[PDB]
Amino acid sequence: TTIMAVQFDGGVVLGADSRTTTGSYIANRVTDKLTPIHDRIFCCRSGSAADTQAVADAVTYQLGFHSIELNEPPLVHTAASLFKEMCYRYREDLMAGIIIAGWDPQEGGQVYSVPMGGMMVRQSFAIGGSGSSYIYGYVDATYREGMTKEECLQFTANALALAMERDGSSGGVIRLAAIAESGVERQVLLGDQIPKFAVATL
Amino acid sequence: RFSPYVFNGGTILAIAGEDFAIVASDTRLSEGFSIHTRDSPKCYKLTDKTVIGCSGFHGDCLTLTKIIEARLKMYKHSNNKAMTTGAIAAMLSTILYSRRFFPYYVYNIIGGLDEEGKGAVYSFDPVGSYQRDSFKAGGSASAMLQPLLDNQVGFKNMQNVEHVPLSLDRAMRLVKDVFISAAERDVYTGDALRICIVTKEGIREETVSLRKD
Amino acid sequence: EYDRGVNTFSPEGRLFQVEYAIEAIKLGSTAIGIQTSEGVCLAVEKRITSPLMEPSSIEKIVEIDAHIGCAMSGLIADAKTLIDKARVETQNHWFTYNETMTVESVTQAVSNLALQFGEEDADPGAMSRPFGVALLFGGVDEKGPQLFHMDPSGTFVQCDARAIGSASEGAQSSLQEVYHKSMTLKEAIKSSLIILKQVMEEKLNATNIELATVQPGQNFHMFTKEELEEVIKDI
Amino acid sequence: NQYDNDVTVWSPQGRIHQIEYAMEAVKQGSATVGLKSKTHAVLVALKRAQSELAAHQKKILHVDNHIGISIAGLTADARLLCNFMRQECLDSRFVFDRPLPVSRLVSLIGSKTQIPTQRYGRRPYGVGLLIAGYDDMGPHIFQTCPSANYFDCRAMSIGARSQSARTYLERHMSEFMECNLNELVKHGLRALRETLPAEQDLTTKNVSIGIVGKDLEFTIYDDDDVSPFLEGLEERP
Amino acid sequence: TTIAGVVYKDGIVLGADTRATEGMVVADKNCSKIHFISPNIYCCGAGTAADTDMTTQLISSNLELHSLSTGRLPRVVTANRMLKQMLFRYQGYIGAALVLGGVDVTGPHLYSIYPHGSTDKLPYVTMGSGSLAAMAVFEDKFRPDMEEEEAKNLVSEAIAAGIFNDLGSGSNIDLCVISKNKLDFLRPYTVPNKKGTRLGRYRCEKGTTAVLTEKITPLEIE
Amino acid sequence: GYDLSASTFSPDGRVFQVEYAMKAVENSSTAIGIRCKDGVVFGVEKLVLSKLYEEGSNKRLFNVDRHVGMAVAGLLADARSLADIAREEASNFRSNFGYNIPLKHLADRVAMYVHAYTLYSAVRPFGCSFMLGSYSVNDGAQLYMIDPSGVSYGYWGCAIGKARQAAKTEIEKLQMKEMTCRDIVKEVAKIIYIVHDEVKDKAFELELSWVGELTNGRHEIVPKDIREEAEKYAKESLK
Amino acid sequence: RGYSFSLTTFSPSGKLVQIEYALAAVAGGAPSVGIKAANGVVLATEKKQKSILYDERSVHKVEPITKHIGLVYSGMGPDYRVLVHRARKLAQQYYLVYQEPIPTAQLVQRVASVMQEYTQSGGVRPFGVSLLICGWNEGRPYLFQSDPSGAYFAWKATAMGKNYVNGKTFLEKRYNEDLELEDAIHTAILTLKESFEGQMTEDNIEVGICNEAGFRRLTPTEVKDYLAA
Amino acid sequence: TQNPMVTGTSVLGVKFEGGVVIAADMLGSYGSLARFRNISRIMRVNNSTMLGASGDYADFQYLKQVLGQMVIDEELLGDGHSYSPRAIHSWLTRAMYSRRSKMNPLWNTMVIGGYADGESFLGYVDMLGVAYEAPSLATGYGAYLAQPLLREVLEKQPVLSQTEARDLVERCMRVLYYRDARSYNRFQIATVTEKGVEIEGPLSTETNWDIAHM
Amino acid sequence: TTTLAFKFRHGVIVAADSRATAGAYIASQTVKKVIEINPYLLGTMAGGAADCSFWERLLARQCRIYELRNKERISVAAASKLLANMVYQYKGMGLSMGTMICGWDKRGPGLYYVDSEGNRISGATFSVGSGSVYAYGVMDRGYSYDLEVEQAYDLARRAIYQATYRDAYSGGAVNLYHVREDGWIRVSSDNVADLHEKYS
Repeated sequence: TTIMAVQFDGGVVLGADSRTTTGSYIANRVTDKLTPIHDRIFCCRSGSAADTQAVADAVTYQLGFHSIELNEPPLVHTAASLFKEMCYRYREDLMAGIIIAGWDPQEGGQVYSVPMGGMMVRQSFAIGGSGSSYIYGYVDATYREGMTKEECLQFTANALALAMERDGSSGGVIRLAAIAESGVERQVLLGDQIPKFAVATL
Repeated sequence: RFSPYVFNGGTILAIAGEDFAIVASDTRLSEGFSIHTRDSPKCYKLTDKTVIGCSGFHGDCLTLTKIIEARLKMYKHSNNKAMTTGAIAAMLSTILYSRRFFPYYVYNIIGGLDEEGKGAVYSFDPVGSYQRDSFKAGGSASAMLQPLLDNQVGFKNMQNVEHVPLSLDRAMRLVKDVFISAAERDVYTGDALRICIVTKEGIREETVSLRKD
Repeated sequence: EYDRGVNTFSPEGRLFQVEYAIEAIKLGSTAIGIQTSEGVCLAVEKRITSPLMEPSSIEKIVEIDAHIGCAMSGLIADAKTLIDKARVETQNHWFTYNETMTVESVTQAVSNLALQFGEEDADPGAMSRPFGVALLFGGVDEKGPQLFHMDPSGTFVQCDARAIGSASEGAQSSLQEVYHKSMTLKEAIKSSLIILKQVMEEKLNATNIELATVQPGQNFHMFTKEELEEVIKDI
Repeated sequence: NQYDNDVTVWSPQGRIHQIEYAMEAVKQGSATVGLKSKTHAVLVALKRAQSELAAHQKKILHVDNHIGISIAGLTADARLLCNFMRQECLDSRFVFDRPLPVSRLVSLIGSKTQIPTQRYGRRPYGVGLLIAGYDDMGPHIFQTCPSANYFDCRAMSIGARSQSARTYLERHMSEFMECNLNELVKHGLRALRETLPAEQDLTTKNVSIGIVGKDLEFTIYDDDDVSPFLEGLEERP
Repeated sequence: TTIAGVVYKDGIVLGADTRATEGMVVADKNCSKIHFISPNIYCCGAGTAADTDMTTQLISSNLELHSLSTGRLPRVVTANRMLKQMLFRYQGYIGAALVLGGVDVTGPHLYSIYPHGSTDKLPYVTMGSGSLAAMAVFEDKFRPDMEEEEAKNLVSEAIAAGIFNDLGSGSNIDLCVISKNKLDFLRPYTVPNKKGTRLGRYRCEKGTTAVLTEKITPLEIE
Repeated sequence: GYDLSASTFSPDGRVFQVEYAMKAVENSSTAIGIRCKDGVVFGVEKLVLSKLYEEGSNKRLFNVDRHVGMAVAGLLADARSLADIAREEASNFRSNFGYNIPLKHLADRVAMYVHAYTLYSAVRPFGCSFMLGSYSVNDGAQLYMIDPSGVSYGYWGCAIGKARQAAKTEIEKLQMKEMTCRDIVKEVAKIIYIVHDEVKDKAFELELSWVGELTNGRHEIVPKDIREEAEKYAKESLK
Repeated sequence: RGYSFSLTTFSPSGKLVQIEYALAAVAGGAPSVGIKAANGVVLATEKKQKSILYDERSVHKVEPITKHIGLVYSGMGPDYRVLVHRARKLAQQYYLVYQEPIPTAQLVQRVASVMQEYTQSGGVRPFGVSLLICGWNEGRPYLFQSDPSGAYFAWKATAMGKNYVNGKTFLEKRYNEDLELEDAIHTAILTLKESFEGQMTEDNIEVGICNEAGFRRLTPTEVKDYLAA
Repeated sequence: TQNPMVTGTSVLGVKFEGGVVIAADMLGSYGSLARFRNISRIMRVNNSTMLGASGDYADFQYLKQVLGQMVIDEELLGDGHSYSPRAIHSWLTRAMYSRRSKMNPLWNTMVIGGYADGESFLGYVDMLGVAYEAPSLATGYGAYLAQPLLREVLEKQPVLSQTEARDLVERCMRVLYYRDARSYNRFQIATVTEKGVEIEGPLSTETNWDIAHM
Repeated sequence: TTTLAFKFRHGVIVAADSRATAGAYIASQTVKKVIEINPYLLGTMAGGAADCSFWERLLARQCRIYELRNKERISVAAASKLLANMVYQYKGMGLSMGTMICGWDKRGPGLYYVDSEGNRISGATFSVGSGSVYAYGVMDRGYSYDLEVEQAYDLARRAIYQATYRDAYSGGAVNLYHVREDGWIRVSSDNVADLHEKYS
């Protein structure tokens, strides 16, 4: 799988492939790996789908309870810390690589990466999954400070397309989410909508 | 995969006499083929009349000396007296055997004066079997050290020689010489040599350099 | 009465329960101990209920260890539990430290059981009342001959000579009149038996008493009938 | 009548009679005194004898090399609490390899002592302590009650007739701070003397002194070893 | 085995085979792999059959309680959540691979649940050894917003493909049709394969078998 | 006989045990807390029952966390217990959620812990009211006071103890909202000095604490220079 | 923790006073009626509300335990609600074990065992309710009554709550074993009408039947059509 | 952590006249992949203490929050007592040994440095609970590479200055960037002294690479 | 190691070598394998010296407790049963233990061989350790219940001697013991070098 997030001024953008493989077999070719933990907070799931869904639902539960208790919107650092505590307590049991993303008033758009092992780091852009390997170079090269929402969306789409082409485990369609003060606008790119990079020919 | 044990080296010696007990050790600490430090004495003072040396896994050594100091304090608080060397030894045997199925990989030596005033040396296995001896060596170079002491101190395999009782000066010179030789032909020992002698007056500590690796 | 629980303080602060236990011991049989350089002596009155009772069955003096023996007065059933723990404590001490537990340590350990009685959250199985018994631990150690009196309050204290039981007051007055540190074990035994003769309702004979002594050389030794007969004939 | 029995029962006046009754226990015990200077802290006790033949029932206990106590009240709860404190100091030295701070120790004591008084079927620890120790911040003297509230003191006395000692100490408090050890213990012994009956007088048998300092680890000077301190005492009317 | 499910315009169709195999030998020609969970929800099972049937029984119990407490019909997400939580707690040891589908107030819903606890909501799914052939049929001929009859034909064809191309699956096709209005459980919807007639009679006359001993014990009736 | 336990309503509907616990705090020396634009200030009339006791003994001001402070009345032992509860609640919050606990949530949690004790017969109600104060740049100053009953309310100014009423009057005539901590310290000192009764209470040692932007979010005791200045002003105004 | 001592104890007479007091409580409860007929069994009770503001459909006194079992109560609604919850759980445990619907007799035995458990356990009052349970098993109807004590009896017909002695006299007057379910419904409605103390209506009574089909509480329209008689 | 996932490489440390300095590269490596290139593997425990760790970074974060709460509580008491670096060293040693004895080890290897009571402290902790003090320290491949330089320098010169120690540390970090593959050019320096802990930003090693043209 | 015990008319005889080894390294040549559990019964070590010493010391405290409670000295069979039931709880957990509990009681001389495996067996001859196989031959050829005490001493010495001569992991000095109805006694602690001078 391939997941990707990037922070823009006033929000974040999330991107992920739509393929889950059991071995060399694609059980679901249209799965949604973007899970909303809350109205303005999202999660991108890599690794064991079971583990990720379980921790996602549990964190959603804990965070909704915390938010309704406080009567204030939750913080992305808080959500990521919950994920971190869970994945570190159960680091031996579950294999899960998470990248949490959302917006809050006080800190704005935030992206946190909770890889396997239960560590947590804020990142301007972060990628995960089997396919992330194949695009580390592309993101290290073409990233720019101060990108816009449209620019970050195109960046994410290009990266996920490259990873989808090269990696077998990632493919299908690209799911995108842009989170900001107003809300979340989700869009799905299929067919020609995916950026196409020409394969070499002799 | 995870190995909870590692051999941190170390060598320890203990000698007893009519009115003295000598305990000595190297100061080098080394994991693998790398030195960690050149000043880490293996010999700790438990009380006025007792010195303990520990060799092997340094973490177990640390926890053990900690536990012993704690239980000495507890004994004093309860019974209104300081522990004797044999009591320390028996308690240590129980402690070591408590974790038989996940042992302390540590070879210990107790050195002290008994209630009668004589020198005493108790030598422990890692699992808690303890035996009183007049002299004992422990650690990496115990095999190197024990034969010479059996020959000189014990007068074994020596024909028509006077079974003279050992004296302080001869004992000190002897331990210096044997640790010199063990530094010559053992890699784990060699940084320095701390000689912690216990006597009626108290404990004196002397130090002599050995050849660095 | 059930109006007040076990754990409560009088306005004076005396803790009704242990106070009641202390006055209950005054029902108990008399017992005397004396401390000397030669050794420590313990003596009691067996208080035979009827002649049919075998006197040898009554064991008011017991052996916690070779070097320690205690006498008891009051509820003997509680004393049984206390001496049980004292025994296992001495033997655990030997197991661990390869040496003899001293009298202060032993009576300190057994005294820790007292005042542990509690009803709310004490334990799955625990005492609901104080141990209504007084003890006279006596023995010899590195320090020397020693004697200790352990009340239900838990207050262990050293004492050169002490009398517990019903006639404690008069016995202690007589002991204060008699005692001197220079006294020997024979004179101490004689004085103890004389005082028991004074206080005991029945005429004193070898059957109705139990006597024991601990000296530095020997262990806990309980005087047999022949020895007791010799001593009382002397007295 | 109804309110006194239970510890979990507020009186209509806002008072728990049970803890007051427990304080009455420490108010009926062998008196003891606590004192400190810039460089030393002192504990003095009247060891109290059941009879002329009996020994005088020790009051002063080792807790650590740098801490000691002196009790007044139920000796059972006293030695229980002392075991707790010894375990606290021991686990401190085990984990951190440092002497435990006295303030943290008494905070732990206060918590442990507070848990009973709030629950049913349990009693206050009917004991009062004078805790004395030396830390990085210097000498300290702390007082405890069966009520878990504790105090930090320049000097304090508890037990029967301790008020005489308290007024003497309030009078002579100014001089104690700069006093040397012998003058300090002598002041404390005089204050203890005030508590005694006029007929009774201090002696080697009935006095126990506990001392801690910058170099001096905690030490109880017993009957034979207190004669140097009390030799200098002049007299009382 | 082979189980399949598909959503159509106003409902949901589930289909399955009936063969049950112990090793490489058939044990049941006509096993019912479709399990009642609620009047409006049904489940098809694969993998460890005991795990599937016990798990479905447990969830149907909990849903019966939940439903008759609420006074309203149970929802599909409820069953999916119960299932995935249990399966995750047991960490995949209970090998229940389930196709869960039903119609509720929000609409038709289909969930495919894997043993480790994962889940996917999908318009069509297949599970079992014949899942790949059934998926081929579906990826070919599936359309969104089909009618009941063409959906039934699609499921029958997918199950038939799993039958005639997998050893594990065979012997029959079952269909359960579910909609807001009705529920229809068609146990022998189709019989693609049947046993051929026995040409030779092997009937054994009385007395062909020896008996060493015999004991007859009558039963009192009424 | 309806007042022997907190698991028993009176016929009129009152639980008398908590009312008696409230009497307990009512017989304790006054403490006051005032919120202002830049932070919060606490002040305590710490009676010195004896000359022997050192300065800082029976301190009724606690730091339950670095960003929040506490001021209490009533039984100081129960106060210390609740301080331990507040500290561990804050620590668990930090460990789990990754940031400093909000004072509202903390007050709610300790209030539930308190209210748990008034329900059952096995335990008595806590004998202590207390005020919490903190400052966050986003939240701002916040002052909450908890009663023994478990009720928690926010206050612009709060008082607990014998002189709660008079202290509340003097606080009412203060206009805290515009004021800042540097003046509020002097004002609370004045209030403590006036409500203190020389006849009933022989002497007191003023205990003050604040938290706000000036501390950049760190509850701490007042420096002695300012404390002495405030005490001098209070004694001068007292006449 | 909770109290571990029984609150119910034998008096010198031998009577467990708390149980008879709970019986007096349910005797103060609302009328509830059940009649066993040839083809089915009916349960009925008044659903009288303090005011029009009360939403009748919000809560049902007649609750179904299974498809084929339902019960009604008189006395304390919350006690009834815990009991019905536990009964549903017990029936579903039976269903998980045996994969068949529970029999009415066994359900009654189990819930009565529960009601006994609260009688003898520590620090808990008895339940304040008496239940009527109805079911259809083995092509036979069933009607049972469980008291607060935990003692179950089987009745052809009975009444509970206020005026139960008079209502039972009425039933004994009018009950015939040959009755069909419709005439049974008529008799039950008449019995409730004896002690209703008001104008009866579709809302102020709740009715439920059990038959070969299963248990179901009649709709307001159905009870109105029956009330027409 | 039975098997580590995201690891940090060597941490250095050396004590000088009046303080201590430690250094660490800002890298977290996921199996030969420089995945996270901006992370602080150095911690500020208190004014007198700073900590640096190698190994599993998540375990280091756990220790961070635990030890932070510990020192926070010590500050809350306001009793005039603060945990010494050697006290934290002992506590950490016990924690690692306990986690080892439960066979659930924290895979980190730590370096505690501090200055208190006019005395400079520098101690090591291994995942197995091995602990010791020395004038200089190095973890990972640093033990093999850098520690020789520090030892030679310290042996010839027992006591160093702040500037000399800093130059030495930068030299060793250059060596590690050369001859260690799990290393990164960016690194932080943290120094403790009478003033307190002062952690510097990312710094460069300034390699030469003149060897290649030969 | 090697140990030896047999019953004859004038009590029980116990003999054992004094060597302790870790692998091929002789740590000690003066270890007391025989353990004086109490004045009236004693035991031996084979296998884990730590295991044997610890468990026999535990047996000793239990035996003293039994003596105090019942006012009668414990029997050998009971002691062996205590030890076996204790070690059986730790079966399969790696204990290496082998011992011979020896004493007198009302029945007579008592000898019982306990093992970590769980075996508990009485007998008139037993030998435990690496050299037991070499010991059994000499003892069996030289043993009779009608046997002088000095003859018993001699054959015990010679058995241990030959066991040491053949076995590498046994040696040092024989530590002979004699149990009599009053209590045990240590008769000799002869060194095998002196015995080699004697027997050759």
